[PDB]
Amino acid sequence: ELDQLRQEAEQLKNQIRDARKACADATLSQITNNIDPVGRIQMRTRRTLRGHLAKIYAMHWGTDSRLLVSASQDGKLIIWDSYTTNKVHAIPLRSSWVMTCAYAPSGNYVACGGLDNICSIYNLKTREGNVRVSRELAGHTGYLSCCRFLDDNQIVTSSGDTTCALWDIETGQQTTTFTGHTGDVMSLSLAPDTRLFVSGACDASAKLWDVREGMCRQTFTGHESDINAICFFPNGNAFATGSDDATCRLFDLRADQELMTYSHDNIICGITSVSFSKSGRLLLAGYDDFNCNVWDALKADRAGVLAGHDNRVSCLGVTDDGMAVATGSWDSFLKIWN
Amino acid sequence: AIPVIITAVYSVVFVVGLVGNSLVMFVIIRYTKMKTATNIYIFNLALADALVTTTMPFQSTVYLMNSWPFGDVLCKIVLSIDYYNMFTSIFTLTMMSVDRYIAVCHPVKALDFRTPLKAKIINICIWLLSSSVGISAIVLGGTKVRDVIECSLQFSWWDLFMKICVFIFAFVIPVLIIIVCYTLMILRLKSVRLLSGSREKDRNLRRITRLVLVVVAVFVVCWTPIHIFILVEALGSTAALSSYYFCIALGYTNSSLNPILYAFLDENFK
Amino acid sequence: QARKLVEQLKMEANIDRIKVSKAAADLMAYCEAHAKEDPLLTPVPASENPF
Amino acid sequence: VQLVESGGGLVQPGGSRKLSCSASGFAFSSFGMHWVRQAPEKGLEWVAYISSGSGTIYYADTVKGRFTISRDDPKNTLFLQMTSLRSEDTAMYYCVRSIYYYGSSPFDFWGQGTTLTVSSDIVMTQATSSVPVPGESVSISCRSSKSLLHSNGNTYLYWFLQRPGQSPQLLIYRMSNLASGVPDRFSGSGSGTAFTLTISRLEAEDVGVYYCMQHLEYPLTFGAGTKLEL
Amino acid sequence: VSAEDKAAAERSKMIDKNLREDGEKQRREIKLLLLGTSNSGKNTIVKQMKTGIVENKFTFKELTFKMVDVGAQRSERKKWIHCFEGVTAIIFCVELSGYDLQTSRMAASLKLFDSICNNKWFIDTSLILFLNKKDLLAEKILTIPEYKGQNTYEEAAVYIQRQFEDLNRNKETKEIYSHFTCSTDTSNIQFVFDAVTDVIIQNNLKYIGLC
Ligand SMILES: COC(=O)N1CCN(C(=O)Cc2ccc(Cl)c(Cl)c2)[C@H](CN2CCCC2)C1
Repeated sequence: ELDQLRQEAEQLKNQIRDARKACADATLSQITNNIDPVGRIQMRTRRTLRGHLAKIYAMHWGTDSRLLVSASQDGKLIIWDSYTTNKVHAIPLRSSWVMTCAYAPSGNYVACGGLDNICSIYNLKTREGNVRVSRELAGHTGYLSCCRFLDDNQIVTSSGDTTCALWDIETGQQTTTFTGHTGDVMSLSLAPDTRLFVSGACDASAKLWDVREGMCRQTFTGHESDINAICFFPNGNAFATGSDDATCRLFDLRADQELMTYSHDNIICGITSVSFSKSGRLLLAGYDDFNCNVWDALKADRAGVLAGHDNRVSCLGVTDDGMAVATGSWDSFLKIWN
Repeated sequence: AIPVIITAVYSVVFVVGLVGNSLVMFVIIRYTKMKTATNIYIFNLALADALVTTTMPFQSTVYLMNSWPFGDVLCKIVLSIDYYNMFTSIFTLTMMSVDRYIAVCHPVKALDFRTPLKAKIINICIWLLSSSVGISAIVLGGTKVRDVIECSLQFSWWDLFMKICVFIFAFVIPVLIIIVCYTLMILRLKSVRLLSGSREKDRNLRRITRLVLVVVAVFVVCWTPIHIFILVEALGSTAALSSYYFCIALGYTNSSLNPILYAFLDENFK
Repeated sequence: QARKLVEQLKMEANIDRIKVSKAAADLMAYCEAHAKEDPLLTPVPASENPF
Repeated sequence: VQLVESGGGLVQPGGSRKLSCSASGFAFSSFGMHWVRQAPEKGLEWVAYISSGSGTIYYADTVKGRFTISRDDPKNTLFLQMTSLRSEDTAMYYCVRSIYYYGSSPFDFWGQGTTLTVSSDIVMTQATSSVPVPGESVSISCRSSKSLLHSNGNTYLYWFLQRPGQSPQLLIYRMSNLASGVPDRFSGSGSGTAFTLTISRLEAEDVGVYYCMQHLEYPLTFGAGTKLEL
Repeated sequence: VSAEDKAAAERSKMIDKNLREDGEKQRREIKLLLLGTSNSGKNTIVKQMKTGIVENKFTFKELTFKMVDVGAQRSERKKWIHCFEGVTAIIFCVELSGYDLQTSRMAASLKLFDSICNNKWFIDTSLILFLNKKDLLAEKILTIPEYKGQNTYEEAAVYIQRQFEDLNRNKETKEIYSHFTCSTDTSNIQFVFDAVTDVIIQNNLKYIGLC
């Protein structure tokens, strides 16, 4: 009856493992062992940003690398000016229980979402001089954990109903639904060519989806706990995940296996955010131990420590120019570092 | 011999009192500075007590040599500093008592009243109210003369007032309202869970009651004899100077013991 | 169902995988070719730095 | 978006007059507000400015001590008192909304003005006053007295077009950026003290007077204007 | 600093003022989370005061209550329960008519209570415990393995309170406020008032360094 299914599944998963072990001719560390190390990155705070009265759960930079949007629990989406510490906009949210916010590449819209199961799209560059609610996207059963913009009319959302979604903004309808995860999906990252995207979930799994045909192109399984953060390499061929098991792991798409791990014995707390530098050499990860760590992505070394928050670091962001790193935490402050 | 060396209590009470405030200001810079009303109340009380402590040799010299041998401006400045910071310390004790009472017995309105900005404007109003006594001590004071030179409130029925006035506005009203505030606070905490259960909850409640009793007792024992001697020497007519300088020594002992009771017994420092 | 669950995973089973040496070489080449354009590697001078 | 200005009329010299402007269709309290007048046969002239929240109020040198600018945001109205009116105050007054943040477009909307018949600064020089022009390309030059390039890399020049019988409308803000509702055939380019506006493939609704305005420091100064005719 | 930069800074100051004015108003409010079950009576309690998250606001004796219900979340609790780290109190609804009704209702109630009362985020947060179906326990009869007690009224509900209070580990820091619900009168919210008052004093003493 159902005997054939489990046997066939474990057999072809075992041959997937056999092919993966055959393609592991060496490791990243052996090739990168003759690189001069980066050293110590003593990046210091340049701006501190006050005005949030509750804890910050998300931020996202701009393409222009000067504006940034931040979401807090006080029902506030604040659009800042990094250079002058000027509040460009303050958007009151209909629901204060938000975990994600996004900034469109065109600079015309921002996105927000959280426990209300609705992705809200707000319009900035409009008449009447005020930010207005342009779109409400509903159809997810779980909370909205991450959202990223493709274009002014396409968005991608990750939710805690084991699914991802691709929405058309103008019609407000589910263009594509990405299914296959077993646990709740926490993070999301689009490739630079906007054709593929990786998504990390609570089944200790990352999944590479193709946007066009809506098919799970790849599945990577190395972690032991819930994956909370995921980020693409600037190349678009590799990606990096952070989980609750106090480890970051770097995977390749073409090699279809894990490349590197980033861990230390004195860190036992999870990872809330992950990001890369402009060249991808420096992997910045926000931890629960009130600090952000800066690993060398090729050598698995703790290159630097950003220690300026007296609460849980919740969100990270690196500019498209690569000039600065903004860090937001649970102590109602977010800081620019360079 | 003579009971003058026994007034070496004008040293032990002195230096420790300064030390009692010397470690106080560091608490503002080594911990939460002004995020709470209690911290800035402690800071103003410590500053006032240190400025009370500063005028120790200006009385120990008057006791040691039975005259004031300094200038007129020194007499005016020292007496005004003494009166000003005395009233500031008393009113700061009073408003910390009122703040604890408001936090316990009117807790819903304490969500609005117990704002650091409101505490700041109340502290500013307290220092401005004490500025009345400070300025009136500047303008109405001076040094008299008789082979000794004397410093007092030189201007008599006019000295019956500004003695009964400092008694009324500096002793009776603060002690009555701190007694009412603390007894109502204890009566409220008598019927509060996590303090009237079992194990250590009653121990914590009795610790709070002991703190209330000791601060009231320290205030009354360290500000009653000064006022009693002042009234009975303004009204009625060798041992007088000795007893008077034991009394004002106890008045300094209040400034020594005050930052102890209001800073070190506070559980929010560490 | 289980048939679709095994069919999709068998469809993604057969893909062209390059070795880990090619991956490491590509990541090294990408990081080396964009190192001078990374402001977070070396501290930029204050004249050209907006922060 | 509507800015309807009323109160103007004929007044004898030595009088007082109350101008008003009702604002609708936009969040009035978020905008700083400006009064700019134009003489009957001459160019534009800045008069007054009030900030959002009525925090900053600025006047021109020829109206200080006798002009007052105020606002009420619940009633969505802007007000201008004028006292001891001179014959030089005979002008048409325009009420202008402007907002200031990063990437904003100030002086974007201009009201329908109202008439009033009373009977160190940077110099913007627009030397040409009549350029004949069709499907051709035209260029209009403006010049400065001091450089308009601030230390933040932002060149503080604005270009307005006044079609015949119509209020001026914003073409170019900050010397290069093209405003909303404006065709892409307009281009603004300039360096320190020297600026130009290029119109490729001139068509209808291009006839008018073109004004260059600086925004480094109050008082804001316009050029004389350049007229394009068929 | 240029003229437009000065005006932008002035707008930023106005936004700071508006943010402070909103922060004071959100600081005078009280947030409570309903965390019982759909088979417990969460919806009946919120409606007696007069899909997605639901959040109700109502003021009782100069105290605005922000009552949040998260019963429509079919996801892992550990990934969003940290969003309620600093709530004032937890309201937990339990149906007394659940041992002989739909399967494992009482076991689910005790399991959820042991999950929440012993959670790392709610280590000092007091729990308001409502026991529903007070008029239905009297007609339902415990008769269903370790009761060893009689099967009359006015003791089975005491047994249920003892069972729920027995799960309270690490005491002398938090209090369970137990209350039989009366669906007719307003005594539900008064108790919610009183317990919250007992929270604020218990906070305020700490805020004044006396505890
Ligand atoms: C409330 O009872 C009062 O009216 N008192 C206030 C003023 N006091 C003085 O002794 C004035 C004085 C005289 C000479 C000199 Cl050198 C100085 Cl520094 C001060 C007494 C109490 N102070 C002095 C000792 C502790 C605080 C009694």
